This record gives sequence, C-alpha cells and structure tokens, in this order.
Amino acid sequence: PFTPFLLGENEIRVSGNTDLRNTNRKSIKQAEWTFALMTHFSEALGVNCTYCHNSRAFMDWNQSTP
Amino acid sequence: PEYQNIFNKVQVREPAYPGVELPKGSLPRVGKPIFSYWLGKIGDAQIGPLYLGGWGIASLISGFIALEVIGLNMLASVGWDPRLFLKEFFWLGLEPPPPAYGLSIPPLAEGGWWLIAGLFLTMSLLLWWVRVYKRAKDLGMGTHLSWAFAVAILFFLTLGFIRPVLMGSWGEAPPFGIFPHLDWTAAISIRYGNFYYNPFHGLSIAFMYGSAVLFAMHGGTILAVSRYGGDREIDQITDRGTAAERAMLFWRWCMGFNASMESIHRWAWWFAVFCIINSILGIILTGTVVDNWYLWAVKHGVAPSYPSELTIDNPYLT
Amino acid sequence: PSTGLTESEAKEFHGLFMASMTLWFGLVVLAHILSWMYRPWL
Amino acid sequence: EKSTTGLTEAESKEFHGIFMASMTLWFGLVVLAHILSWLYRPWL
Amino acid sequence: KSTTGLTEAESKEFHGIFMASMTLWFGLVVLAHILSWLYRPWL
Amino acid sequence: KSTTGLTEAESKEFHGIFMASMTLWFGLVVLAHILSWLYRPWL
Amino acid sequence: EFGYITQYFDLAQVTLWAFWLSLLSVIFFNRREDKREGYPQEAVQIFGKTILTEGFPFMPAPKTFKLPHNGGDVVKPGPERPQYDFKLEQVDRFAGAAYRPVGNPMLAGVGPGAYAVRANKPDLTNAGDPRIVPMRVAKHFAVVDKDPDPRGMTVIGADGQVGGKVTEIWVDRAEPQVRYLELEAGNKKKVLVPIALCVIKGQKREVKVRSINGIHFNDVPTLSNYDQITLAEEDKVSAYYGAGTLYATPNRAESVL
Amino acid sequence: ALLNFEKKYRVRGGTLVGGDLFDFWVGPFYVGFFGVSAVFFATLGTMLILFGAAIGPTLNIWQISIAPPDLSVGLGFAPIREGGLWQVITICAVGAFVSWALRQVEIARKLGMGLHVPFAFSFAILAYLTLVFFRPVLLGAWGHAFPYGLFSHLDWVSNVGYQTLHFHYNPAHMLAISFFFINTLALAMHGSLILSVVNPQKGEEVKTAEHENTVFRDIVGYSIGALAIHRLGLFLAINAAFWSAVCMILTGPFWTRGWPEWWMWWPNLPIW
Amino acid sequence: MNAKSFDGMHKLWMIMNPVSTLWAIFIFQIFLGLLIHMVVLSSDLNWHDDQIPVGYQLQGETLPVNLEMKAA
Amino acid sequence: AKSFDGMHKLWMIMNPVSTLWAIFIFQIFLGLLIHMVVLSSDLNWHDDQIPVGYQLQGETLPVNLEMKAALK
Amino acid sequence: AKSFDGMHKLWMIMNPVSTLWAIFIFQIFLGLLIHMVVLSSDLNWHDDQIPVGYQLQGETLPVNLEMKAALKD
Amino acid sequence: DNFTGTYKMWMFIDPRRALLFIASFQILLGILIHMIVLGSDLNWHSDGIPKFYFPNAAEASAPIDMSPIPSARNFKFD
Ligand code: BCL
Ligand code: BCL
Ligand code: BCL
Ligand code: BCL
Ligand code: BCL
Ligand SMILES: CC(C)=CCC/C(C)=C\CC/C(C)=C/CC/C(C)=C\CC/C(C)=C/CC/C(C)=C/CC/C(C)=C/CC/C(C)=C/CC1=C(C)C(=O)c2ccccc2C1=O
Ligand SMILES: COC(C)(C)CCC/C(C)=C/C=C/C(C)=C/C=C/C(C)=C/C=C\C=C(C)\C=C\C=C(C)\C=C\C=C(/C)CCCC(C)(C)OC
Ligand SMILES: [Ca+2]
Ligand SMILES: [Ca+2]
Ligand SMILES: [Ca+2]
Ligand SMILES: [Ca+2]
Ligand SMILES: [Fe+3]
Ligand SMILES: [Mg+2]
Repeated sequence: PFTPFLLGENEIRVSGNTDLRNTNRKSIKQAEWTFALMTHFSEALGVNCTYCHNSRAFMDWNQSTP
Repeated sequence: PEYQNIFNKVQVREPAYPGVELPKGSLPRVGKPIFSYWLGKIGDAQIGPLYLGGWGIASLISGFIALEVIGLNMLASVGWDPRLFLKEFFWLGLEPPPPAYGLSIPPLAEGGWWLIAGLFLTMSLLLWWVRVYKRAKDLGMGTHLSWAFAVAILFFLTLGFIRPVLMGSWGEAPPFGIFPHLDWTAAISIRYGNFYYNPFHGLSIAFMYGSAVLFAMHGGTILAVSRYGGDREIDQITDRGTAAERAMLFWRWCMGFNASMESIHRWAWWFAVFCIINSILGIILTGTVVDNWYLWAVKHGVAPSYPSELTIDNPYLT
Repeated sequence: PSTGLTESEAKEFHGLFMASMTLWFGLVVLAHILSWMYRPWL
Repeated sequence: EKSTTGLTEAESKEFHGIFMASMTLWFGLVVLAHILSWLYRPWL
Repeated sequence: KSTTGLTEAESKEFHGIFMASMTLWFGLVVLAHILSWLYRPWL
Repeated sequence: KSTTGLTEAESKEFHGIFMASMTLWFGLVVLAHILSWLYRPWL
Repeated sequence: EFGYITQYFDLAQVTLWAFWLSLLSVIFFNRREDKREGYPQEAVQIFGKTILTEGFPFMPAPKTFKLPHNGGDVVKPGPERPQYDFKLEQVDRFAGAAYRPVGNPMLAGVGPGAYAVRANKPDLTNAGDPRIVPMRVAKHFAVVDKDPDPRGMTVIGADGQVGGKVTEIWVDRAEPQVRYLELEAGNKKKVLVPIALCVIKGQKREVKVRSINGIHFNDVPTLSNYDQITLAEEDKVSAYYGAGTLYATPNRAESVL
Repeated sequence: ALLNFEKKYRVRGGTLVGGDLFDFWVGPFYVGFFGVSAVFFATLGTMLILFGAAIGPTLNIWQISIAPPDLSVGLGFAPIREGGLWQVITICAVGAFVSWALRQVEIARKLGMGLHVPFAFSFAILAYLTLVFFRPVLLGAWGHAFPYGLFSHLDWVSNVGYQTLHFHYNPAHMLAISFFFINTLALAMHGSLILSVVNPQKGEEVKTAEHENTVFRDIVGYSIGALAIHRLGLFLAINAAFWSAVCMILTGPFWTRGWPEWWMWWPNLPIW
Repeated sequence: MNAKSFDGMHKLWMIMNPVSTLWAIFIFQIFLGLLIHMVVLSSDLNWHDDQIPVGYQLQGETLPVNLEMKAA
Repeated sequence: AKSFDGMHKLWMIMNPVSTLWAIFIFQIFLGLLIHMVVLSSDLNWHDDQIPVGYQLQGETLPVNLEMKAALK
Repeated sequence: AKSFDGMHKLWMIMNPVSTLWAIFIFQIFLGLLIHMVVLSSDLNWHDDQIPVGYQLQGETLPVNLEMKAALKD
Repeated sequence: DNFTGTYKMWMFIDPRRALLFIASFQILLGILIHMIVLGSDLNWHSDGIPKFYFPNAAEASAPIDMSPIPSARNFKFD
C-alpha cells in the first residue's frame, strides 16, 4: 500500500456523507487497500485502531481522538 | 451416575439394508455397503449404498470442473510449488475481476477464471436442488427439504451474482479463499458504515443465536426422556406415549407454554430459515439503497450518543 | 421395456418428437436471420 | 456372481450398432464446424 | 477369497480386447505429439 | 487368524508375475532418467 | 456536511415493517399447531368447577393421519382414551397444591410412575413384521465382538443386592440396535429393563441399575407373549422403572439440603 | 389451567432446597424456592436497569445504556453513579441465571428424567461469566466488561474486536463460527425430515424409520440415525458456546499482538 | 525366463473388477486432459493469446470504420 | 543368501487386490506430485523460453507491428 | 547374549498384517516429509542453480535478446 | 481382427448410465470451451468486427484492481 499512498497521492477516504445512495462510487477493493495502509499505521506505532478512531464510525471526525 | 446415552455400549450387526423399493423404471443403487465401528460408537454404522441418476451426475461433473479450476489457480499463484501451497495455504485464493471491467467478460488471468468457476458452481447447486427434490418425492414424502435448500441457494446467488449485477461490477463479489473471504467480510462492513447498524443483520443474528438455543433445548429434552422411548418420534407423534407427555410438561412448568412432538419441528424449520431470509434482505439493500448504515440508524433514532468534552478540527475544512 | 412402453408406443412418441424438434429449430433459424439483418456480429 | 446388466448378446449388438452410428455422425458435424471456424478466424 | 466371477476364458477374452484398445489409444497420443512438435517445439 | 484364501501355489504364481512387472517398470524409470540427465543435468 | 438528510422515508424502513408483520404471523400459525395435543385445557374455577378453555389463539380444525398396514386413522385434535384409576390426595386446599399417592407409591401409576394408554398392537417394520423382538426370533443378528455381551451377567440393583441374570437381548430391526435386556428375577419371572437405564461393566460382568432396589425386580410388569411387545406394554415397563427414581427409598423425595 | 393428561403427574417431592413450603404451581408455572429467587432477582434487575435509564439522557429503548466502572477503580467498588449500579445489576443477573438452572433440575427430578437441559444451559452461563468475571479478573479490572444497552454493547463488541487489528484470524473464533454454521444447517435438515415423513404426498400413509434412513443414504450416502441426530445437536451447540468462552479468555490475557500474527507459527515450521 | 515371465498375465481380470477399472480409467483420463491443457495454457506456450497468426482485437481497433468513428 | 526363501508366502497374509489398487493409486499421486515439484523450480521447462519465447515472437510479427504503428 | 531369545514370540501377540501396513505407511509419510524438510533449507538441490541456471540461460539467448531489442522501438 | 467382440461391452456396462454420462459431459464441455475462448484474444462478441455498436468510452485505460465502480457501461478496454 505504500506505492499508491506514501509516494503517489490517492484518496484514502471511502465512506459516504449521507445515508442513502449518492454520488459515491468507491468499491470494496479500494476499502481493502485502505485497510492495508491502516494496518501499517498501527504496527509502526505500537497501537490499535482505537488510538485514533471509534470503530462504530471510522469516518466521523467528531468521534475521533486528538 | 446413571447412563447418559451419549455412546453406544453394545453393538449388533445384521446384513446391510438395501433401502425402500423405488418406483419401476429406476436405476439400481451403486456401491456395496460397509460398516464402521467408530461411526457405530455414536450413530449408524452402515456407509452406502448411493443413488446416482441423471441430475446427480451432471452435478458432480460441474462441481469437479469448478474445483479443478479453483485449485489450479491457487497453485499457479505460488509458482506451481506444492510445498509452498501447503505452507501458505490459508492465504491463497482466486480473485474476482478488477472493478473497472464492469459486467463484461474479462481476460482469463485477470478475472475470467473466477467467472468460470462461479458459473460452474452455480450449475452444480441447481442440479443438486433437482436431485434433492426428486429423491424425496419418489419415496412419497413431503418436499420440505427442498424449500430450505432453495433459501440457501438464493443467499449464495444474492452475494455473488444478484448484488454484483445490481451494482454494475463483478469485482463486488467474494473470492475463493479462507483468509481472502474473511477479508472481504470485514471490508464490506467497513465500506458501507458498520453492519452492526444494519437491522436485517441484527435480526439474522437473533435467529442464529436462537437456532443454537433451540437445538440445545430439543437435543437435551429428547435425550432426557429416551429411557421412556422418546427418540422414536414418529410413534410418539401418531400415538402419544409417556415420553411426549413428560417432554411437554417439562417446558410448560418451566416457562409457561409448550409445543407438541410434531410442532417443535416446525419451530426448528422456521428458525433456520428466517436467519437466511434476513441475510438476503440485508445484503440486497447494501450499496443499492443505503450507503452508510450508521447514518441511517442516526436518522431513524437508533444510535446512542456518548458525551464529548473536546473539539476535533476536520483538516479538510481548514 | 425398462420404461413400460411397447414398440408401437415408442414409434408414436418418436414420430411426434422429431416433428416438434424440427419445428423448434426452424423458429430458431428464423430468429437468427432477423438478428443478422439487424446487427451482424461476425 | 459377476456384474451384469441383463442385456443378452443380441441386444448388446443392436445397441452397439446404433451407438457407433450416432457417434460417427456427431464427430462429422464437429469436423464441419471446425472447418468453418478455420476459414473465418484461424487460430494457429 | 476375493474373486470377480470371471472364468479363465472370459479373462482371456477381456484381456485381448483391453490390450488392443490401449495400443490404439497410445498410437493416437504419439501422433498428436508429433504434430505438436512440428508446430511448436517445447524442449 | 488373518488369511487371504490363497494356497501356496497361487501365492507362488502371483509372486512370479508381480516381480516381473515391477522389474519392467523400474527399467522404464531408469531409461527416463538417463534421457533427462542427457537433456538437463540437475546435480 | 457529513450527516445531511434528504428524505425520511426509505425502502429499508418499509421492508423492516413487512418483516415485523411476517414474523408475528408465523408465531400465530405455530402456536395454533402447538394445540393439537392436550387441549382443550381444564381451568378450575373459583369454587372448584372445571371448564374447558382453549387459550389464545384458538385450537385448529382436526387433521387426519392415515397409518400404514390398515393401522387406522388418527384425528387430531380428537377424542382421548380414558385414564386408568390413579388415586391422589391433595396436600393443601387450593387449585395449585401438589398431590400425594394414596397406597404403595411403586404400584400406583402416579408421579414419575405414570404412563399413557396406547394401542395394544406392536410397532411394525416397513414389511409388516413386529419391530422390537428377542434375538432368537431375529435369527440374523449378532453382537459385535469388541463389545461385552451382556448375556450371563448379573443385575445389581442400586442398594448392592442382586436382582437376577440376563438371559436375552431385544433388538430393533428397523434401526439395528439394542433396546431391552431380558432377565430372570428372584421369583423366576421374566422381566425387561430398558438399555438406557443400565450401566454395563464388562470386567466385573455386572449390570448396575441405579433406579430400583434388588427386591423390586419381582414386581416389574410382565408381557402377554414373549415373541413381541406392544406399545402399551413398553409404556408400563418403562414407567415402573421411572417410579423408582422417586419412590425406591423413602428418602429420595426429601429435599437434598 | 391443566392439560387433558396433567393431573396424575403433579406430585410432591424432588426438591433441592426448601421442602414442602414452596412446592406449588401458579397457573401453569411451577414455583419452588428457586422460582421465588428467580422472579425476585429478575424484578430487581429490571427495575434497576430502568432507574439507570431514568438518570441518563433519554428513555428511548434503543439508546439506554448502563456502563461499568473505569479501569482506575481496578477490582474495587465504584460510586453508584459511575459504575456501582452496573455492579449491583451484574450480581442480580448471576443470581437469576443460576436460579433458573436449579429450578430446571428440580422440575426434571419430579418428572423422572435426565439432567441434559440444565447441563447444556450451564455453558451459556459459563460464557457470560467469562465475559464479566474471569477475563476482568485476569486483566485486573471490572471495567473490561460490557455495558448494558441494546446498540451500546455493540459498540463495545466492535472496538474490542478492532483492538487486535483483525479479529477474524482468531483461531478459537474460527472454530466456534464453524460450529454455529453447521448447527443451523443440521437444524434445518432435521426439521425438514420429520415434517416430510408425517406430512407425505397427498393421499399417502405416514412413512416409517426405513424411509428416513433411505432418503439420506440416497442423497448423500450415509444416515446418522434418529437418536444420534439429537446427540449431534447437543454436541454442536455446546461446542459453539465452549469455544466462544475460550476465544475470549485468549484475547487480552494470553495474546496482545494482532491476531493474524499468531498464525505465523504455521508457515515458520521448519518443514517447508 | 525373460520371455515366459508374463505368461499368466491374462488372469489379472479374475481378481480385478473390469467394470470398476473401465470407469476409473475413463474418468481419470478426462480429468488429466483438462489439467494438462490448463497447465500449458498458463505458460509461454499459450496458443490462444499469442497473437499468432494475427492479433484480432488489434485488427478490430484499426478498421477504417472504427478509426473514422473514433476521430470524432 | 537363503534368507529370502519363503518370501512368496507374503500373499497368503496380505491381500493381492488391495495391494494392487494401493500401488496404482500411490504411483499416480506421486507422478503428479514430482512433476509439479520439478516444474516449480529452476528446472522448469514450459516457461523457460527455450528454444524460443512464443509470446515475444507474436508481439514482433511484421503484421502486428504495422498495425500497432498505425494505431499510435 | 541370552536376553533376546524369546523375541520371535512377538508375533503371537501382535498381528503381523496390521504391523506391516503400519510400517509401510509410516515409512512413505516419513520419506515425503524428510524430502520436503531438506528442500526448504540451504541444502535445496533443485533451485540452487548448480550446475547452471536454466531460467537465466533462457533469458539471454541471442534470439530472445534480439526480439526484446526490436520491441524497445 | 482384434476388435471382433467389442459389442459385448454393454453386457457388463449399463447403457443407460453411459448415455446419461455422455450427454451431460458433452453439454458441460461445450459451455466450458465457449467461455474459455471468449476470455482471450479470439473473442468474437466485443472485438469491433465488423463494427463497434456501442457508445464506448473515448479513453479507457488498462483496468487495475485499485479501481472505483464505473459510471457508465463500456466494453472497449484494450
Ligand atoms: C440482439 C439479440 C436479440 C435477440 C436475439 C435472439 C435470437 C437469435 C433468439 C432469440 C430467442 C428468444 N428471445 Mg430474443 N433477442 C433479443 C431480445 C429479447 C427480449 C428483450 C427483453 O429484449 C426478450 C424477452 C427476448 C426473448 C426471446 C424468447 C422469445 C426466445 C427464447 C425463448 C426460449 O428461451 O425458449 C425456451 C423454452 C422452450 C424451448 C420450451 C419448449 C417450447 C414451449 C412449450 C413453447 C414456447 C414458445 C416460444 C417462447 C416461442 C413462441 C412464439 C410463437 C411461435 C408465436 N429476446 C435481442 C433483440 N433472441 C430464441 C428464439 O426465438 O427461439 C425460437 C432465439 O433463437
Ligand atoms: C469463434 C468460435 C465460433 C464457434 C466455434 C464452434 C466450434 C468449433 C464448435 C462449435 C459448436 C457449437 N456451437 Mg459455436 N462458435 C461460435 C459461436 C457460438 C454461439 C454464440 C452465442 O456466439 C453459440 C450459442 C454457439 C453454439 C454452438 C452449439 C450449437 C454447438 C455446441 C454443441 C454442444 O454444446 O454439444 C452438445 C452435445 C450433445 C448433447 C451430445 C451430442 C449431440 C446429440 C446428437 C444430441 C443433441 C441434439 C443436437 C444434435 C444438439 C446440437 C444442435 C446442432 C444440430 C449441432 N456457438 C463462434 C463464432 N462452435 C460445436 C459443434 O458444432 O458441434 C457439432 C463445435 O465443434
Ligand atoms: C499446444 C498444444 C496443442 C494441443 C496439444 C495436444 C497433445 C499433445 C494432445 C492433445 C490431446 C487432446 N486435445 Mg489438444 N492441443 C491443443 C489444443 C486443443 C483444444 C483447444 C480448444 O485449443 C482442444 C479443445 C483440444 C482437445 C484435445 C482432445 C481431443 C485430446 C484430449 C483427449 C482426451 O482427453 O481423452 C480422454 C478420453 C478417453 C481416453 C476415453 C476414450 C476416448 C474417446 C472415445 C474419444 C475422445 C476423442 C478422440 C481421441 C478423438 C476422436 C477419435 C479419432 C478421430 C479416431 N486440444 C493445442 C493446439 N492436445 C491428446 C490426444 O489427442 O490424445 C489422443 C494429446 O495427446
Ligand atoms: C524435466 C522433466 C521431464 C520429465 C522427466 C521425467 C522422468 C524422470 C520420468 C518421467 C515420467 C513420466 N512422464 Mg515426464 N518429464 C517431462 C515432462 C512430462 C510431461 C509434460 C506435460 O510436460 C508429461 C505429461 C510427462 C508424463 C510422464 C509420464 C509418461 C511418466 C509418468 C508415469 C506415471 O506417473 O505412472 C505412474 C502410474 C502407474 C504406474 C499406474 C500403472 C498403469 C500401467 C503400468 C500403465 C501406465 C502407462 C504409463 C503411464 C506409461 C508407460 C509408457 C508406454 C511404454 C508408452 N512428462 C519433462 C520434460 N518424466 C516417469 C516415467 O517415465 O516412468 C517410466 C519418470 O520416471
Ligand atoms: C469487529 C468485531 C469482530 C467480532 C468480535 C467479537 C467479540 C468481541 C466477541 C465475539 C463473540 C462471538 N462472535 Mg464474533 N466478531 C466478528 C465477527 C463474527 C461473525 C461474522 C459472520 O463475521 C460471526 C459469525 C461471529 C460469531 C461469534 C460467536 C462465535 C461469538 C458469539 C456467540 C457467543 O458469544 O455465545 C455465548 C452466549 C452468551 C454470552 C449468552 C449469555 C446467555 C445468558 C446466560 C442468558 C441470558 C438470558 C436473558 C437475560 C433473559 C432474557 C429473558 C426474556 C424473558 C426473553 N463473529 C467481528 C470480526 N466476536 C463473543 C464471544 O465469543 O463471547 C464469549 C465476543 O465476546
Ligand atoms: C415477572 C413478573 C412480573 C412476575 C409476576 C408473576 C408471579 C407473581 C409469579 C409467576 C411464577 C413464576 C415462578 C414465573 C416465572 C416465569 C416468568 C415470570 C418469566 C419467564 C418466561 C420466559 C423466560 C420465557 C422465554 C420464552 C422464550 C423467548 C423462549 C425461547 C425459545 C422458543 C421461542 C421456544 C419455542 C419452542 C418451544 C415451545 C420449545 C419447547 C419444547 C422443546 C424445546 C422440545 O424439545 C419439545 C419436545 C417434545 C414436546 C414438546 C417440546 C417443547 O415444547
Ligand atoms: C491442487 O489442487 C487440485 C487441482 C489437485 C484440486 C484440489 C482443490 C482444492 C484444494 C480446492 C480448495 C478450495 C477452497 C479453499 C475454496 C474456498 C472457498 C470459499 C470459502 C468460498 C467463499 C465464497 C465464494 C462465493 C460466495 C462465490 C460466489 C460466486 C457466484 C455466485 C458466481 C456467479 C457467476 C455466475 C452465475 C456467472 C455469470 C457469467 C456470465 C457469463 C453470465 O457473465 C456474463
Ligand atoms: Ca494462436
Ligand atoms: Ca522450454
Ligand atoms: Ca542443482
Ligand atoms: Ca464480432
Ligand atoms: Fe427431533
Ligand atoms: Mg482480497
């Protein structure tokens, strides 16, 4: 996941901003590439997902940590 | 203590039973029946014979072509080495086409083998459906086992064919692996905002828990009255004995209502089928109607709201 | 007679089966001629 | 003792005659299809 | 004793035809490989 | 006592043909390996 | 804007309502099928009068089982055969009080020793033969060696005393397996014991029957003909052994702690 | 109300505690000492859940939540408004569940039958106690247990799962899921088969045991038997519960990395 | 021997079932045929995609009609 | 040297038919396995591009080259 | 020197056919296992490129080199 | 000849089962070879001969796996 994300400049976000079907066209494969990069963030610092997220909404900034 | 009836202490043999006579015009049964002492410690010891007619051969040709394809692609992914195949076996898989190809037929090493294996597995399961139906109907029985099988086939086709077509991409379907298909499960939950806030997912979990509860309860109750001949359910249904009476008093006294020896089997049927019906309904709406299950749950007054105390600044707004 | 049909019954069935199959294939050919006229694929 | 299908030798001869005729006709049609395909889109 | 019910005459008959068929099959295989070597040699 | 129903004459017969067949098979294996060594030596 | 809303009503909502209504309706049908046995129930009134009530939802209309080999029709819910003659005394003067047996508790047919009133015909195979039979009538069965043959062993009876000796095994021809052991008792009668109430020790060559006592094997119910057993007789035998779980010793029905 | 056949079975005796004082029925229910206990504890627990909802922000059914203490309380005693209510309710819950099991034992003794059902219930109880008692004690704090709320214990489940980066690769989790899935399949087949044999094709007789064996030997080649399928059922459900308890006692106390990294013992065997 | 060593070989079918053997041979041959064709198609010897004697997708992309339509 | 005299008596305790079937099946499995193990090593003979690379041969045919020029 | 006299009586309590089958199957499994264990180490003899590397030999044939050259244009 | 008595084959092999095997196998093999040839360069449905009939994308890249779901239909990727 480093070639598209840490040298190239691709969008990491995959989730929508409303609840029903809208203009979002990302796929499950893009979600997998994001999941891979996040796994590396966790390993490189010695932490879990919950060091920066609340898993019940991985996309909300008002429910993240500082 | 007292005998618990979990293993057979004394075994007995007679010559093998060939089976109830079939209607005239049928093929013979293939195989000579053998006996297993270890299988007889816990159940019936006879293995075979088997019935192979028209539909169960077409099935088994389809299924084995599919298996050969899946196995060979997993093996090509390590460079044909069987040592590496055994070493890294849970990480291998056959992957779907890249999502940019849409619903077209892609080249063979970039998703076409996935498409072939999917088609052959589908045909295999539909031919098996016809076999199950005809086998039960030729012996003169009700066809209840075909209805439940139909539900299961429908769930296999929903995730895999119907949802990918309604979305516009074959790359939305699971791959054929062990760890690869677990990764698919997690990713589809992450992309469509948290399956815990999908209500059909909650209802199917309710019915899977309930299946385990109900079958522990039934298995216990019939082993507990097998000293009064309770394991013979057909006779207890058509001539109620003391085993059925005790079995229904137990539950009536314990929780206030009961079923009968025939009705509990309808409860079993339905608890196993509602699980999968809700599975279909929950997958078919994801992506095609709802894009974020958590935001849906918030709009309909379902999600709790933890206290905040802080303010985090969205850096895309700055 | 593993199906219980005699030889006369088999002859009868065969007659009508072959007629029906020929008619079906005729209709298939007609459909393909129309499709070739509308959108030739080779 | 031995595995049998109940066919006599005359019935087997009859079945064999028609089986071989049918297989030959099928293979003839296959050859024709491949000649047409080679004329249209040669693959080797 | 494990037995197939075939006598010795029946076994001789079966063996004759089995060997003939296997020889014909292997002949066809050899022919296919000669053609393939002429078209696309692999070694 | 575990027994196969074969007498000693039947066992002698079976053994004769078994040993002949195994020897022929191993001969063919040796020939295949000599060809492979000539084409692509591995040690 | 992260949580903007366009429209409140959607399809997921309607579909969820439809499911709530499709459940809530199989409950109805299953609860109605639950009441083809044991109903109408008997409600006791303010001063002892008993009426028949039927519950919620009401009982279904009767259906018919057609039994094989001209074994008759069974309508359900339908009539009932008459109870036998149990005697009981209530302990406390209210409808929800318990009962005590009046005579000898072992020979009373109340409590865990109650039984049902079934047909006086044997259960049949698919060919029309009786299903449960002794191993001398079924001449093709054999006990698998590797397993202790119980024929010959003794029948110790839960207080250490001897009950009798095993003389026959009763098998099940439809599903090959052991169902009963036949034994000769202390007064030289032939009585049966279900195989699911026997612990068989091969080396001691004993069968331990924890249910009843040694002297209790003399009063086990007997059969009419010893080449077959009927549904009624199965019930009687099994129920007699089940009465001992509470009546064998006077201390068995008496609050562990 | 009593069933048609019920009166001859309502005798006294069979109890564990108490004696003749609580040996009666109320309607269809049987009460006993443990019946009184169970209803007492259920009522108290329910009322405390409701009060903990009253002091919260909402009485919406989906958004009620009562949470355990903080991790700084350790294995001590928390204030009522910040964790102690959760502790009292979790005492009531244990009391009610064990009472339920012992009442079952009394009933089965009275009717003359075996103790298989309370024994299978014991494994559900064991899984609950693993989540609220054993795992918290081994990790050193009550605040490792889940809060009481629909939708709010699901947030717990989610975050605990992601504390190991990918919880699908937990081995005992895989084994338990295997048992759950196979149990639903078996229950569908058993239900279908009995219904099919007593509800045959229109205008036919009820079928027999031979038909039951034949159908599955025709389709699949092996039939397990009418008494062994009940055994197989008790077995699959109990094993599901057991391996769930193991998988949770492994996570945290005995493994703190990601779960994919455990599996690394396999491709590192020096034999390939 | 060396010449009379394989004399009684025809007796083989008194201990080996002919029907089972026939079915096994046929099924094994079909499975092996599929396997070898798939293994050779996944190598450098592939004969469907090698663009010999001509590439057909490339041939279709450069037809004058398609070129003139793509030009607009 | 007379230590292996009674060896022929082996077939009075070991079943000949079972042994034959076991040997045949094991030999086929081992054949497939060794071919796959050697093909996945440096000795691979299908993909080694000897005596020539065929995909590369198809990419540089004059017809394909002239078509790829007119596209680009 | 006289401790192992009655050893031949072993076959009066242990079944010879079962023992033979067990030995044969165990030996085949162990043969496969040791070959796989040695192939996965530094002693591997199929991939060590001795006495020559054949993939490398194929990549640098003059015909393949000349075809790869005419593609860079 | 050597093949004089081949017709006796059907005295121990069931001709009904033989027919049921052969029909099934041939139909399945037909489907298989068609799908294999369609997933290659010999494909004849979307090859643009004698004409491309669909409104295809004007610039379609070579699709990779890290891709989004397409907005419109397209069948010309090469
Ligand atoms: C570009 C491609 C063309 C196209 C090219 C072709 C070609 C080529 C063929 C068809 C054929 C069919 N097409 Mg078309 N077809 C197109 C678009 C459509 C659309 C649509 C929504 O766009 C539909 C609904 C159809 C539907 C049909 C069916 C009528 C027919 C397949 C019948 C079948 O499967 O029998 C299977 C069922 C049986 C065999 C059962 C046995 C007989 C039964 C009892 C009688 C059924 C009658 C039958 C349907 C015909 C009735 C017509 C009457 C004689 C008047 N096509 C497009 C426009 N289509 C096939 C056909 O017409 O067959 C003659 C055919 O060869
Ligand atoms: C570029 C490649 C070519 C192509 C190259 C070939 C080649 C090469 C062959 C085919 C063959 C077939 N092709 Mg084509 N084919 C093309 C495009 C198509 C398309 C399409 C949508 O584009 C279709 C639907 C078909 C369909 C067909 C079938 C008619 C036939 C397969 C028969 C079978 O499956 O065995 C079914 C077999 C059985 C059930 C057993 C034996 C049959 C017996 C006698 C009873 C069945 C009834 C009847 C005879 C069935 C066939 C109908 C005809 C009369 C043959 N092709 C393209 C243009 N095709 C095969 C063929 O022609 O067979 C003669 C064949 O060899
Ligand atoms: C680069 C590689 C070459 C190639 C190299 C080879 C080589 C080498 C061989 C084949 C063989 C076969 N190839 Mg090729 N093959 C290629 C491409 C193809 C393609 C294709 C779509 O591209 C197809 C469909 C085939 C199909 C076939 C089958 C006919 C045959 C496997 C038969 C079998 O498995 O019998 C299994 C079934 C049985 C044993 C049962 C009995 C046989 C039945 C009764 C008849 C089957 C067909 C028969 C042999 C031919 C018809 C009869 C004769 C005309 C008299 N090849 C390419 C071009 N192929 C093999 C072969 O032909 O041997 C004869 C073989 O050795
Ligand atoms: C670099 C490696 C070399 C190579 C080196 C070797 C070596 C070394 C050997 C083989 C052997 C074989 N190779 Mg090679 N081989 C290569 C590439 C191939 C390719 C291919 C698609 O590329 C194929 C299909 C084969 C296929 C074969 C089989 C003919 C044979 C395996 C027999 C077997 O398993 O029987 C096991 C099954 C049984 C014994 C069942 C019993 C059935 C009876 C006895 C009849 C079976 C017939 C039998 C298969 C062949 C006899 C041939 C006849 C005399 C014509 N090789 C490459 C070029 N190959 C082996 C062999 O030659 O055996 C003598 C062998 O030792
Ligand atoms: C991101 C989150 C992770 C995840 C994180 C976890 C965590 C964390 C846990 C599990 C646990 C489980 N997971 Mg998981 N799990 C995930 C994905 C899955 C998937 C899937 C398809 O993806 C499946 C099928 C499962 C399945 C399972 C089960 C193996 C297990 C739950 C059963 C159980 O605990 O029974 C045990 C039964 C009980 C605890 C019930 C207690 C019963 C009590 C005694 C009786 C109550 C009566 C009541 C009060 C009375 C009401 C009365 C009214 C009158 C009616 N998980 C994802 C990857 N999973 C749980 C587990 O294993 O715990 C042991 C667990 O803690
Ligand atoms: C709470 C309160 C306000 C109390 C006041 C009332 C007072 C004062 C006292 C009452 C006395 C007492 C002690 C009451 C305790 C009871 C109370 C209050 C609550 C408990 C009720 C309760 C726990 C019910 C839960 C019911 C549920 C959801 C069950 C789940 C499983 C389920 C859906 C089962 C349906 C299928 C059934 C009926 C299975 C049972 C069943 C099985 C499993 C067989 O195998 C079998 C085999 C052969 C014949 C019959 C049967 C059979 O009936
Ligand atoms: C080395 O091995 C050999 C070759 C010797 C054989 C051994 C085989 C082995 C070891 C196999 C191992 C297999 C494993 C581990 C498989 C794992 C499988 C799992 C867990 C799969 C899970 C999910 C997959 C799903 C749900 C797939 C669903 C696919 C569907 C529904 C496909 C639909 C496609 C269709 C209907 C075709 C449409 C095509 C067309 C032509 C219409 O498009 C236009
Ligand atoms: Ca080519
Ligand atoms: Ca080469
Ligand atoms: Ca080397
Ligand atoms: Ca075209
Ligand atoms: Fe049941
Ligand atoms: Mg993946």
